[PDB]
Amino acid sequence: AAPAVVEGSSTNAAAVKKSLRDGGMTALPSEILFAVGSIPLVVDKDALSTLAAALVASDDPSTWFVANRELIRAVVFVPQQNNVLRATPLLSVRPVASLSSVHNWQVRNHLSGLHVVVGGTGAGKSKWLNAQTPDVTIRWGEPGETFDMEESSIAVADLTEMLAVALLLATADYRVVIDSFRNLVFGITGAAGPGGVSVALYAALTSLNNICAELGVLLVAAINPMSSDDKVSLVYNNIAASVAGMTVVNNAAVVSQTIRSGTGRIFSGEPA
Amino acid sequence: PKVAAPAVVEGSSTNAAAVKKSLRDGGMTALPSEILFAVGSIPLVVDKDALSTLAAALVASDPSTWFVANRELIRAVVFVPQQNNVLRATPLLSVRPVASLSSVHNWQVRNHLSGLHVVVGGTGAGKSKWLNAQTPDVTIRWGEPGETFDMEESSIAVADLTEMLAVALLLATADYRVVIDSFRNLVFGITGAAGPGGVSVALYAALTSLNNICAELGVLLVAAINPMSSDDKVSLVYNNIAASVAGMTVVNNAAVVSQTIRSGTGRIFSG
Amino acid sequence: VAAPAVVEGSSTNAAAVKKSLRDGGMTALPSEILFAVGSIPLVVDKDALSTLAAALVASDDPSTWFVANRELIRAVVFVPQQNNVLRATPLLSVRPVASLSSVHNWQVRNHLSGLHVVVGGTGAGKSKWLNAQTPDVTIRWGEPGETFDMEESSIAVADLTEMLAVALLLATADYRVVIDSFRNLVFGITGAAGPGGVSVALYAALTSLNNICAELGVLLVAAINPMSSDDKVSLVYNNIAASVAGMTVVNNAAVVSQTIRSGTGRIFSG
Amino acid sequence: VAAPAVVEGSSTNAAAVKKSLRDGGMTALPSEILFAVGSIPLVVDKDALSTLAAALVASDDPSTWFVANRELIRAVVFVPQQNNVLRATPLLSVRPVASLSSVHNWQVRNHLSGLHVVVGGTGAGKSKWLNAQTPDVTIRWGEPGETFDMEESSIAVADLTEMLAVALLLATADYRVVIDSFRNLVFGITGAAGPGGVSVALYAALTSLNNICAELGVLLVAAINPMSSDDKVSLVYNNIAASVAGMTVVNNAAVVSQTIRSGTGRIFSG
Amino acid sequence: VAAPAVVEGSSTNAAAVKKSLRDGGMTALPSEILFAVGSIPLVVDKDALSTLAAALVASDDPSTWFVANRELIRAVVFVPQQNNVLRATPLLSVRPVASLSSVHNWQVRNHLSGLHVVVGGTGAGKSKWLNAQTPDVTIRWGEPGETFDMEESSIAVADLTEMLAVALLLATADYRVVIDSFRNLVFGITGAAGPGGVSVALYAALTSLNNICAELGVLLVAAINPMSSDDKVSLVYNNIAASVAGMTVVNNAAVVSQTIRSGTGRIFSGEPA
Amino acid sequence: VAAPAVVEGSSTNAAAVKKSLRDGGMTALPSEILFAVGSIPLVVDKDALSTLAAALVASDDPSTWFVANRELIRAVVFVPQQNNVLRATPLLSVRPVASLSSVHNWQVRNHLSGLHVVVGGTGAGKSKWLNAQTPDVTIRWGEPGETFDMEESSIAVADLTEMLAVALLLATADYRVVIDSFRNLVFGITGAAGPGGVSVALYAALTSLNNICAELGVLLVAAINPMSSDDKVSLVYNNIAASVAGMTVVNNAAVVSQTIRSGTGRIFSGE
Repeated sequence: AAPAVVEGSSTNAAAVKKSLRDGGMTALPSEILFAVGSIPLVVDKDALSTLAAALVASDDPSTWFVANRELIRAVVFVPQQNNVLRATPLLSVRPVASLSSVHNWQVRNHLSGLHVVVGGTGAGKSKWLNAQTPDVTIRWGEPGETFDMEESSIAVADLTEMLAVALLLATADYRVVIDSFRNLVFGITGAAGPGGVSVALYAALTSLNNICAELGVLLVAAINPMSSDDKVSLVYNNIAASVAGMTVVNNAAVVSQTIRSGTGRIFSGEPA
Repeated sequence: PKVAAPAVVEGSSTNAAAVKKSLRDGGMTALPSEILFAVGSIPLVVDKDALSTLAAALVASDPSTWFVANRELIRAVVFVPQQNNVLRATPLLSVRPVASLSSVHNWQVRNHLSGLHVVVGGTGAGKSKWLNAQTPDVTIRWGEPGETFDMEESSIAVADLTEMLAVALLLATADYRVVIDSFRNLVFGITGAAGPGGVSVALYAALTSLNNICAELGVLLVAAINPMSSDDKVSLVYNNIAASVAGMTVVNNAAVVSQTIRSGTGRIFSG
Repeated sequence: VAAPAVVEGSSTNAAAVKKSLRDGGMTALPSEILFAVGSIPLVVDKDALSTLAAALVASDDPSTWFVANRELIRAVVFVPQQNNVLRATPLLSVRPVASLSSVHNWQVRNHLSGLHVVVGGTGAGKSKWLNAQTPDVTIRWGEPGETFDMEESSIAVADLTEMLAVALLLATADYRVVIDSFRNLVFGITGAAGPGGVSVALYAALTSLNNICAELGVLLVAAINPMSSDDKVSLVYNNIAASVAGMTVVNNAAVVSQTIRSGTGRIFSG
Repeated sequence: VAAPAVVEGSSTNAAAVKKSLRDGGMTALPSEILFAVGSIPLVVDKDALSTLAAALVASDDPSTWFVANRELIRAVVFVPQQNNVLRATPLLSVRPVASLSSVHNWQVRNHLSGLHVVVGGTGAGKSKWLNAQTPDVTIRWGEPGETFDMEESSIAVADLTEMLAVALLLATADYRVVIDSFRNLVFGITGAAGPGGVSVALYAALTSLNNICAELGVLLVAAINPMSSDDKVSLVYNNIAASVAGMTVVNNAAVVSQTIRSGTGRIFSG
Repeated sequence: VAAPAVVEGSSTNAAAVKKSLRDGGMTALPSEILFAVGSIPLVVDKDALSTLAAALVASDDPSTWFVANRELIRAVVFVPQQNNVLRATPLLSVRPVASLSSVHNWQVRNHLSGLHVVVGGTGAGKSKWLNAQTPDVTIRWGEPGETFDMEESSIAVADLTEMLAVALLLATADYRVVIDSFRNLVFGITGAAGPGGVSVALYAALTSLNNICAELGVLLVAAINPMSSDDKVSLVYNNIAASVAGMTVVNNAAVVSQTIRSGTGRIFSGEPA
Repeated sequence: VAAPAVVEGSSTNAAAVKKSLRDGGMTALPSEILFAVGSIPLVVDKDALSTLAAALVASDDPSTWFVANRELIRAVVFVPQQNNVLRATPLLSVRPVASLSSVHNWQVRNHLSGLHVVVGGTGAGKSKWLNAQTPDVTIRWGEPGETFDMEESSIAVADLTEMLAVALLLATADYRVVIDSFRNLVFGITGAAGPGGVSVALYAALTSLNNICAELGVLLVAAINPMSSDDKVSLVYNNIAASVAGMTVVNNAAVVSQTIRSGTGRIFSGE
């Protein structure tokens, strides 16, 4: 059954006993509750692995994908229990890493998690990403362009669809790039850190990173945190401290790169 | 034309029967014709069937007369869905980016993609004067003080965001070159955390959402905008605007300073 | 002419929502125009305005008429009391309108209908310059009482709705009316600031008031001190000029600059 | 004279809303004046004021009278408890008034009714200069206890309503009353800041208090330190002078400058 | 004497509103004083205070007295639970009072009743200077546990109401009581900042606490670090001095300056102005 | 040992308010201690802690024990679900306590019970220095996954209550436990900033956690980067030292300074 969209009562014992999917507080063994800013989210990891295996097994993955877009959307959802995060203050996602879940991205053994590609509007993030020959590009919160006509570009509307689609394809062993996390930068607000960027963005990036790590996948996402010019280095350090990997691009070329690999953390750099 | 009147009574988000209703009826269940989106924290719905039906009646009519007679019916084209907390299942909702070589437009270049083209500049930039020199078919007037220009039959006055967007989408669908003077109320009304230049970053997301709803509907809208950036960060704010829409023209002294367009044959840059 | 409802109207009851704006619902009558200043919803009723302006013309004594009809004029401009009344009209402005047949003799012979603002800092002499333009009536709002208030031609008001109703009634009755001042609009319409630290909601409020005057074919004149930071005065004054039918900058009770949208185009002086 | 309602009044029930402001509704009695200081709604009842001031005059012993009548003075100035009581009166100020028949002997023989504020930073000696003007009573509000509070002529008050009721009663009873001080108004009336980091709502509050005093034909004198940033003190003092009937700047317990709205026009010194 | 209501009282029900402040209503008994610190409403009950302070004076074991009577002590200072309880008293301060009949031997022989604050930055030596003044008891609030908590005459407290009730009981029982410290008041009383960077609500809170002490004829001593920016320390310290009966500025566990409102006038030293 | 209620408890119903904190009311049982971090109310139950710590001691395999008892440990530290539960305890801290009978061998032989924080900026090597102190278990919280998470001696946690319950259970079971890190406390405990732009509520939260550990006679060690502005690092570190039982400043995975509240007085690296 589809996740409930009716708001679940937080004062009724019968409502609260139901699963997160069904508007209650009780997580099923397949459900992982997490948060991005004040937004609660659930990923159904077991439904995710099953849908990805079905996609891989299908006669035509492109046809299967179109035919099952609603089932896929149900993999990541906002649980609708009222005040659902009330029992889990300062909710992050359990940090995990395995030498048995590494990925060929920039280095042969990148840990599972999130790799962000950072730079301003003239950085050439999309150009550099296209040159890394990904299998699919998830297009989110960006203006429509000729690139969207490609079969390998998948358009999504909200955060839950973006995550459901990207996690599905990454689980199915596609190299997934998300263009972009613009709406996360714009939407995840609150107290700013010494760089001028909301600290809830760093916590959100670690939450998304650790959901990818738990699911043994790698997601690559473009992001422009729009730091003030005097604090760019601090903001970029805070982003690197939140995720499995980070590439800074300028003129569609790598300025710096840092990755948490199966054999240790590495750092590279080349001034523009 | 038979179009429903969207509900204005607030719909309950805790009652299963209310939530099961369509977006036009105060619930959460989108009909095949309904597209839910957001501009800032404002939820909106465009109804594709009300749009195609009413655009056909507009084509068959005299826009000024038609819009006066059908003012009540156009509320069905773009409306705020009145379900309580309607965006709760769709956090950070944008509009799916789309483009087609079969939906291109003759504006500045022969093959401008569907979307939004913004004309940018400060108070003395001459945005209105440059726009009038591009000889549009209709100018929608929104959020600006009354001027002699408002007496013209080709100027249609609107009051809120939903009326502005419904009139614009209907005219563009009916093949009119429509210009909006202006998006001042979007600059003033879409608030939140500021990025560079002191401009709310939610404005850039708002522009992308409007751009992509136009792209989905295969139309091009043109709009004047003054983002009121601080003087030291104008170039950065204008770059952020260009990164949000199908096209942007920077005007000064009612002349083009620079122009950038997403066309069917790639990105075009001038100036 | 009846009093608008002050009981809050339910936004979840269909019978309450179907009612007119004056009756606590959402349905505008043909005579009602819903608009907003900041987060404050307002309605002007064109029929209450025309009917009561005729009663004011018949009295030929504004000072006495306004004291006696304090209750009735609430029908002309009021806050509609439907809960969340602006929910169907996001980013609500007022339709821009102008006509060569609704022009006014103020500074130029053919000033468009709308709002003319007189701008300057504390000590600029806005009141003194205004008095020298020999208006017929001065509406006194949000200013400390002074000897000027004893004059029969000074009409005191308390809130925004009374100020606007009195102003629109006097202007419709063909009086040259000046409002001293829009201090409370500067102080009360706040939110995200643009340059100078002035709330951009103030510019939207001035355009909304301007366009209601334009729709009603009247001209209102108001003194305003936006209290911009000293480094951004020129920018704030340009933003104010971009919001209304006309603007006069005063210093030492003399014109520094003036810009007007007239029936024959934009006029700039100084 | 009866106690105002303290139960919150429903804003959605017609029977509750029809009640007077003292009874938790929205309908002002002829004796009630609704006004606001910041977001705080207030009512002054003219009949409770005139009745109780006559009782105070008859006692000829303010210190004793105020202790015995503490409960009754709640009727003079109170917060009306109707829910969302200011909803029909956005940006509510108080009608500016002046009369040559209500002038006062304070610094000049014909000071208009209103509020006179005494300004100065720390160590200015606002209290020392004020005590040298030989007031009849000093109301003590929001200040730490001092040997001065032992004096029979010092009357301690706790909140804004008690301070205003005691002040209006004493002034109506023809006492020269000084308020030490408006510190809690500076601290409590918050919002968007103007120059100097001073909330512009403070200027509107001072004009509202000034105009209530002017309507009631009394003069109140109050010490205030708006705590402006050092670079903008002159601008903040200009904004205060523009908000009230009179203002004195003190240093070393001496007058540095003074400006008053008098029955014969504005008077300026230094 | 009994613990106050913790059930929230209705503000729309006439019967609930008619009840005393301790019983969840709005009607102050003659023994109740309503005041506020920031947005926190508080009530001190003079009868619970006088009754329990007399019991503390008579106690053969004061340390056990505080633990044994912890439930009754909630009656002395409490948050009244009427909904929107401050609605009829906007900008509520506490009536300023002073008496030559209620003076105290602290730094000077005739300190007025009120609050004396000891001010200084992190590492100023406020605790060390206070301990050198040989107080009878130290209330420990919002500070990390230290050897002091086991070795000296001290009483550990958890929240603002317990801190104030314990302080008022000890001072009424004629103890020289010091509070280490008011850091949770500095951290918790927020809002619009003064030209100093410090919330002006902190100054109003200090005057409210000062005047409750003055009304009850007691003197409380408290350490405070307002955490002013370095360029505005002098302004913040002046605003604090203008809010209370006395203030001592300490640096390197020594008096830098002191100002006190005494029964015979202001007594001060080391002042830069 | 039963699960605390997650249904929100009424604050206007006398029967609901009379219930224990675990059961959604306001009445603390003799075993319950109510405290707060920021606006977050918390309860530690001393009987759930001693009962489950005894079960953990008996298992002698923390990783396996924590997987099997994940539901039970919710009784040790939980958010009480009574509505407005902190309403009778404004500015709630935790009673400061110390005892010569509850000292710990950490850096010095007699460190008082409480919290010891390890501070340093990005690249300071806090985790590396901590690992070199050979702790028995490292709790991993609010940090990106790393090769270190593969170790059996690393236990991953998700929220503040799980982090504190796991830490208190391990310390009560006589494990030297280190927490990597308090990054989510730095991000999550917001409000008015003091010097360096650090929220002063962070200092109060560190004292509350310190004093809960002191009351329970345990020592917890945690890494923290308070992310002060560069000009006020020294002041922020002094404010942190003033809030807890001990603090170590690390740079290049080496001690630059250390201060500890010991059973025999304050110990400083300045000596």
